[PDB]
Amino acid sequence: ANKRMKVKHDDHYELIVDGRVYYICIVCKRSYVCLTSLRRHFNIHSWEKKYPCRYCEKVFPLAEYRTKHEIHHTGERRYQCLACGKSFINYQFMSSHIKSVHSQDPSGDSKLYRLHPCRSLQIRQYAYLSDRS
DNA sequence: GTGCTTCCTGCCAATAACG
DNA sequence: CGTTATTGGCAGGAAGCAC
Ligand SMILES: [Zn+2]
Ligand SMILES: [Zn+2]
Ligand SMILES: [Zn+2]
Repeated sequence: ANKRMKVKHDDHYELIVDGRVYYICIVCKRSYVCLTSLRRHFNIHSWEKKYPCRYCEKVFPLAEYRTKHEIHHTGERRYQCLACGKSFINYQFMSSHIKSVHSQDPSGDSKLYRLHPCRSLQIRQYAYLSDRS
């Protein structure tokens, strides 16, 4: 067991721009609009927590970067098109497909795709993957 | 330039600590 | 369920690598 603490540290600095408070990493002076985003980033400098793969000996500095890489190892077709029903492994291939085949914008107000949960590997499952209508 | 893969980062929900 | 602190999954393209 360890003694819990509820304190901040000098691992960043604040910079006010156009009224907005930004948070900046001390090492590389990268700016962030959210502290949550900054904390995620600082793990790339500290290497306090490693995120090693299962199928190879590779290590990532972020949990989500590992997960997305492992989705490419397993081949989980998360993104399904709704126009032609075709399934894709990530957003980048899906967007390219919808543009080249259907000549439509998935970031528009049509919504021509649906996201299915990942079952090939273990992750937290948001209630919008479970069932939405 | 075309094609494959990983990185960036605000946004949002989930986890943990304390009541 | 209400605050404080961090994890870490999502959208969507830019950047890097291969040709
Ligand atoms: Zn930094
Ligand atoms: Zn791997
Ligand atoms: Zn389609």
